[PDB]
Amino acid sequence: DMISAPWEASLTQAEHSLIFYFLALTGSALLFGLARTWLTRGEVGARYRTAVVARSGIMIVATLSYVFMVLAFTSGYDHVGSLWVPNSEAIMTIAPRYVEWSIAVPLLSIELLSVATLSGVSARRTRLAAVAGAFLMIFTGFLGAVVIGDGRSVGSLIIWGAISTVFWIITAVILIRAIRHSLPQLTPEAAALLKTATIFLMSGWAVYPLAYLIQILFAGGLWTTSIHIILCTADIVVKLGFCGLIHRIAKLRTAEDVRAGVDIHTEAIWISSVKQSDAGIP
Amino acid sequence: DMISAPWEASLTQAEHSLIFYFLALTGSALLFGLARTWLTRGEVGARYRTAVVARSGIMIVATLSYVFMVLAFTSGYDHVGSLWVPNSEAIMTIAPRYVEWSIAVPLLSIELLSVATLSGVSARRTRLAAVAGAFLMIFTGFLGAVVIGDGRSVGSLIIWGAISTVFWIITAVILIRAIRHSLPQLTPEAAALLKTATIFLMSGWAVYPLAYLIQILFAGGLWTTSIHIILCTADIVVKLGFCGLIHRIAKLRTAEDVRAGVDIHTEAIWISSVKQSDAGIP
Amino acid sequence: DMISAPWEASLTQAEHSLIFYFLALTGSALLFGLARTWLTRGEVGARYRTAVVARSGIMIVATLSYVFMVLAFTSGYDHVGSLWVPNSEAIMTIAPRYVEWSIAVPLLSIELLSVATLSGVSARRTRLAAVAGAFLMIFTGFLGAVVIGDGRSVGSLIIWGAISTVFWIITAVILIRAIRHSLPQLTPEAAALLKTATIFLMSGWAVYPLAYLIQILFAGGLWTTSIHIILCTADIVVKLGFCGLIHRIAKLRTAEDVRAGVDIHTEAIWISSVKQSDAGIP
Amino acid sequence: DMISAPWEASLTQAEHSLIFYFLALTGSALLFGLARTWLTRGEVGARYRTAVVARSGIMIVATLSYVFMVLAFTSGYDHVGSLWVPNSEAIMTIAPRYVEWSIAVPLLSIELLSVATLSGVSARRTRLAAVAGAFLMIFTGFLGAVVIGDGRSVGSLIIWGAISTVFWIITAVILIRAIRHSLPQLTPEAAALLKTATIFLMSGWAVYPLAYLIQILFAGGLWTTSIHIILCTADIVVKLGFCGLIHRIAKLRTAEDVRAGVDIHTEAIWISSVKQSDAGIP
Amino acid sequence: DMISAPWEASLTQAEHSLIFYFLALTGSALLFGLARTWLTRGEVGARYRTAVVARSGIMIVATLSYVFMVLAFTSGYDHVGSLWVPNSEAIMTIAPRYVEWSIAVPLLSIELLSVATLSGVSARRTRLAAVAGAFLMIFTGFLGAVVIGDGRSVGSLIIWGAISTVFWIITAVILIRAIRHSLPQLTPEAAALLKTATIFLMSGWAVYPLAYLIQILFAGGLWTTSIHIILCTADIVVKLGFCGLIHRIAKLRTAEDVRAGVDIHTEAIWISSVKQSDAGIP
Ligand SMILES: *C/C=C(C)/C=C/C=C(C)/C=C/C1=C(C)CCCC1(C)C
Ligand SMILES: *C/C=C(C)/C=C/C=C(C)/C=C/C1=C(C)CCCC1(C)C
Ligand SMILES: *C/C=C(C)/C=C/C=C(C)/C=C/C1=C(C)CCCC1(C)C
Ligand SMILES: *C/C=C(C)/C=C/C=C(C)/C=C/C1=C(C)CCCC1(C)C
Ligand SMILES: *C/C=C(C)/C=C/C=C(C)/C=C/C1=C(C)CCCC1(C)C
Ligand SMILES: CCCCCCCCCCCCCCCCCCCC
Ligand SMILES: CCCCCCCCCCCCCCCCCCCC
Ligand SMILES: CCCCCCCCCCCCCCCCCCCC
Ligand SMILES: CCCCCCCCCCCCCCCCCCCC
Ligand SMILES: CCCCCCCCCCCCCCCCCCCC
Repeated sequence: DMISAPWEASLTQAEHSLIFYFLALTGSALLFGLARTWLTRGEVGARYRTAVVARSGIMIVATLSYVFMVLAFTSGYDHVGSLWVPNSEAIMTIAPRYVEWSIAVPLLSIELLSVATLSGVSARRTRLAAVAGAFLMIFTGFLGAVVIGDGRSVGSLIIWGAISTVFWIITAVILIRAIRHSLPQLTPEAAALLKTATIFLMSGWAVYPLAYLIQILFAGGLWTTSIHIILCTADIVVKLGFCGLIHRIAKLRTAEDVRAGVDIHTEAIWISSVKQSDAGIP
Repeated sequence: DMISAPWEASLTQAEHSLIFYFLALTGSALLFGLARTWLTRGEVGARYRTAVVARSGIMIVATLSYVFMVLAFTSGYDHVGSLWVPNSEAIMTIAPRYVEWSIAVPLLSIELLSVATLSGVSARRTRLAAVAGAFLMIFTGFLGAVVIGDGRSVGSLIIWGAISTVFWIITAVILIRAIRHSLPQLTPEAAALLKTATIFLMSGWAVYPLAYLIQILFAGGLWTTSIHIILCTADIVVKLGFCGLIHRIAKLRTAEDVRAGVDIHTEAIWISSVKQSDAGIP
Repeated sequence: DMISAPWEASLTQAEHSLIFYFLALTGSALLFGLARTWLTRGEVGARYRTAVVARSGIMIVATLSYVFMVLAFTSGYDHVGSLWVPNSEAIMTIAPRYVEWSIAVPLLSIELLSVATLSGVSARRTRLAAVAGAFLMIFTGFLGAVVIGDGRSVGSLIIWGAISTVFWIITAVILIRAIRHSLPQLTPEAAALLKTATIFLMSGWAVYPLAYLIQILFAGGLWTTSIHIILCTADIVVKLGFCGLIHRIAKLRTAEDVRAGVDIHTEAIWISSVKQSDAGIP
Repeated sequence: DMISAPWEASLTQAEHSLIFYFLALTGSALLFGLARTWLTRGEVGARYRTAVVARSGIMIVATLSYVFMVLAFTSGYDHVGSLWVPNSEAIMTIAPRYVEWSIAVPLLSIELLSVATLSGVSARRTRLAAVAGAFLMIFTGFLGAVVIGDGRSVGSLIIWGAISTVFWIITAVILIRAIRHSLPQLTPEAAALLKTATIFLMSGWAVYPLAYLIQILFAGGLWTTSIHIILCTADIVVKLGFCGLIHRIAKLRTAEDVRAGVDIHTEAIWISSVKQSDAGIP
Repeated sequence: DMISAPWEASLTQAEHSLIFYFLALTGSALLFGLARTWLTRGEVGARYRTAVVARSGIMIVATLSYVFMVLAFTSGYDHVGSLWVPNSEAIMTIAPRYVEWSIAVPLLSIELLSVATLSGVSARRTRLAAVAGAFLMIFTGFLGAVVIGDGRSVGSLIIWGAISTVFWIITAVILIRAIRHSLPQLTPEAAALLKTATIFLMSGWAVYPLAYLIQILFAGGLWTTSIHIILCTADIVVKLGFCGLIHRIAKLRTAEDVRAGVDIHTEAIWISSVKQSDAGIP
């Protein structure tokens, strides 16, 4: 069974217009997200600076991917009638997403565990197992979706989606176990937010496999547009939504540390115009 | 009734020259606005850092859009006589504006509410209703103006302008209610400036729908030029004018907090060579 | 009377080489000027931070314009014999200058008034009158030089130069009145430097109208080269020379404020390896 | 004996896809690595700031090389059937690696010796011998692999690989001697990590010569793909793995200095959510 | 007597490969040098901040020039057989160097005088004479080498080299006199380093005129390659070697000032893992 790849469909001008929009909306939102990360980096204590580093990495790699894609889009389709017709650079409108996810899904795992209560070498061994399962999941997906079969083979897609799903269940179990172990050792206020943030990240991961099933089941400029919109939208919701959630946890944990004397922070911490902690001096 | 889209008009060299000017004037002004935002970010306390983050995002997304547009303009028209003739990349001189507004109008709502006296989860639920109504207004506009009909249909434009207008009235009501609730809980000096800043943002929003009515009613290189100039000018006035207004409120609220002992600020605050507050140490 | 526009002259290879040099020399010098602005931004107190912001804006807009121009130059002329022959993008070697001046001449006015002793219904009202007269002068010049007539009409150039000159006399009067009112309220040392800096900015503004009279009076690759060199040279002298002068005034005014207890500064201020003020703590 | 150069092989679309992936994965990972370096630069004391400077240089030069390569890849192969066929810009997909290594292998030597206990002019003379042996090793490799013979000659490759190997043994001896001399003068905790970091850097250097032996022994799109993947993977593991290891040593040495009174640090140092040292004031 | 210009010669693939390498090696090294400058800018006191500003300017202008050149190189030669054949953009592989030197040689003069013991107006008048003699030397060189005969005339080259040499002797005398006057007023340790740094800068200036004599005396792809390699190598040695030397002097002078109470520095100064001065508070 051969399917057409998502980049092998001619777009109606509406579709072509919608895909440029969402691609550029995403790059823009993630460049705002990068600026926000840099501007708010001093709200978090050095105990939790990994949260900022992961988030910065998520936003830079994603911005780059979406920039490349938007430029690839300009160069990858040619108007030949009422339709936009894909050329050889149209695969570059879809494939960079797997590059972005290959860095970013690992980095999201790291960000979540940044604000969890795992310490030392135990915190560095869960962190490796998660970065491995997460990269493997994306890379086995890229294999089905792009490499083996050319994205045109149903058996490839199903075998490499099924392998990717096993790495998903593994990463997810590793992460959920680590949050379940942390929540008792956190404060009630932090524990509630971390539980929510885990549900949000784990749920957002579900959306992505849906764009893979479309590629398996349906082809057309409709389905190419659907794919782009689903994935753009998910990237925005996850890489802007989840990354404020973890910043608020890191702020709150920093503040709790300031109140306990565990550390000092140079600025007051505000979360929603409520002061959490005062400025102090070394 | 079919209209020609704004990007489907040949430009006289005067028009072509005027459009490059205004497009480049806007990108330049917004890149200055970005530098100003970064340079003055320490004048505001951490309670009000969202104002800076929103403003930074407004300036980065807008600078990008205007850069893309200026380069699209170079590539989207070809001199064939005394006229510049639109090619397939001429829609890229008009469409990126809807991408910019899709981030920026939401971010302006956030910036205004940043310096208002709404706190906690109530401040995070007005903030979502406003970001929703604001994005929806732009996206329903992009649909009429670019996507459905190809920007060539009067019925599309009227239906999607009318939907966009409802989202406008909603966002505006949400925001005005929130400012009306805040002003009593602010100092007389801050309340006066926030009232002014609300009138300025709400009024500047009115200008934009006028460029949509032109596209409905009039076509030619005259009207394409008018559109570009109106929108460029509005972007400059709003994204440079309004964004100094909110920075002055945030400064003044920071200073009032410094005088009340609510927080400390590392530098003195000056507003117009009058000192508002002194430097202090944690 | 029709003249050839400056971008409508074929260049001898010497001229082509000289114009690339000066264009690239200017972009380079202004990128150094931008780095210097950022590196020295903490030498000035927050009372005088507008000086830094204006200067930063002058250097960013100018660097961009000169970059665009240098790339436009590479793509705007084609070697066809011993001569370089202008194409349709050769106007892009001359027109971006009016975009740069449109931001930068307003910003220079702001920078000069930054270190002057005005406030309230002038600090912000003289600043608007000056930004208006300054932008108007450039925009009326762009009209004669580029837009109306295509830069090929003597009557256009003379009418729009004459209008531009009235906006020049107005801006200049506004600025000179404001400096004359300030000098008595400054210290003898600051007053002397501000007088010098006013003479330098006002004098450098004179040079620019000379490139406009050349375009009126003379055409050839000689005169195109003369124009580029005069304007490049003026940009370097004014945007690097004047912008150190205002930084030294802001430093000295900061230091005087530190000695008077009007404010504190975190670092010592040195002007020419002579210490003006010591470091202090909030 | 003539071999085909690695850039002289037509790629199957799978191979073409795999090479874009790994090239873009590497550029992305190194741009994250650059952001991490900048964000964490204040965790290390000024005694050890060379570690940060070297690392920053490693990440910037590498990011540039991989960017250039990814763009060269887009422009250096053309789809002519089921195969991607190399042009004259395909050598630009392989040759920039030798530019990156020419800066980065010297910089890695400097980074390792940054956290070792060599001081003064003895520390500046081992540092030069290492930078020399390291640059020479890459440059003699570039000669065999690219310059002399065109990368198509076995005798060239073997003579210049053999010379490169001698510079490898020399650099390695210099570095290992310097670490062996340092470990007794370090704390047990730092000494253990530096021993590990030396083994990791020295071992990662071994991988690179394997891509050279492939070019000698095997040609095809298989072997071109193998080369890219091996080298991309090694770059990621070494330039992200090793550069966290040296940062942790610098942190720990900074902390030990803080506890001994040798210096003060403005922030607390955390290594794996365990506090090493407290914040202090001059 | 007509010579071929350096950009006229067809390159063998070895030469073409060697020139790309060295051009890219230089851009890379200077971009590392820029990052190092920014990272180490706080090691120097505000009395000596000009050293950092000059150095930053040297690294930015040079990085830009070398980037432009590397891209011009990709576009300025076309493979037509076993040879790479120059087009009209090949002069852009050689001419940007004169732009870089025009900023950078003036800036090097400023950097050397930054750490010398000249103060006030006397320091500002030697600084102008040096910036003039230095710019004039490069500009008179660009005239012989590029502009007057197209770089194809021996009489031009000899007359403009001879003029350039007089500006060299003048600048050098000005600078050496100023160092000779400073050394008695410096500490023995600083005086020794400044003497060395003067010899290093003055000696590195000698190398550059050798690439000019080659252009006069010899033409071929051999001699074009020689030119590029000599100049790249000199740029690396001078703009990375000399710029660490002046930073070490500025550090040491800062430290001496800290020990004398002349100023305070927020961080300890280390030079080669030996502490020069402690951190202090305003
Ligand atoms: C910000 C980016 C995120 C969180 C992307 C996540 C992507 C996934 C969780 C993808 C999962 C996949 C499967 C488990 C099925 C096969 C294909 C994949 C790679 C889309
Ligand atoms: C800085 C950008 C701003 C504030 C842009 C604002 C744009 C609008 C308020 C647009 C409104 C529209 C309507 C209500 C009618 C339909 C078309 C729109 C999208 C232009
Ligand atoms: C850094 C840029 C500067 C200070 C440029 C200044 C430009 C002017 C003062 C131009 C003046 C003009 C006239 C008064 C005559 C008509 C033409 C103009 C625009 C060149
Ligand atoms: C981050 C980059 C690294 C550490 C690259 C290292 C590269 C080498 C150690 C290469 C060694 C080579 C030989 C000794 C054999 C000849 C060819 C070389 C240059 C690949
Ligand atoms: C970092 C760049 C440096 C220090 C370049 C220096 C260049 C010179 C000292 C060039 C001198 C020349 C002469 C005196 C002879 C004529 C040609 C020149 C411009 C190469
Ligand atoms: C801190 C973590 C940041 C994200 C790192 C992402 C992981 C990168 C992994 C590199 C590649 C792994 C090796 C894959 C080799 C595949 C060979 C078979 C291809 C058919
Ligand atoms: C801090 C808040 C930042 C706000 C950024 C601006 C808003 C982000 C863009 C939201 C994207 C939503 C996408 C909706 C999908 C619609 C699909 C319809 C298909 C016809
Ligand atoms: C403090 C910030 C200073 C920024 C300086 C730049 C100001 C730009 C002002 C733009 C105003 C545009 C006016 C539009 C008029 C359109 C008329 C067209 C007639 C053909
Ligand atoms: C601070 C560490 C910097 C690391 C990068 C080191 C770069 C050194 C470059 C030196 C270049 C030497 C070239 C000599 C001439 C080569 C002759 C080639 C003949 C075929
Ligand atoms: C702080 C120093 C930075 C470097 C200064 C570089 C710029 C120096 C001035 C450039 C302009 C000189 C004017 C020369 C005009 C020549 C006209 C005749 C051409 C044939």
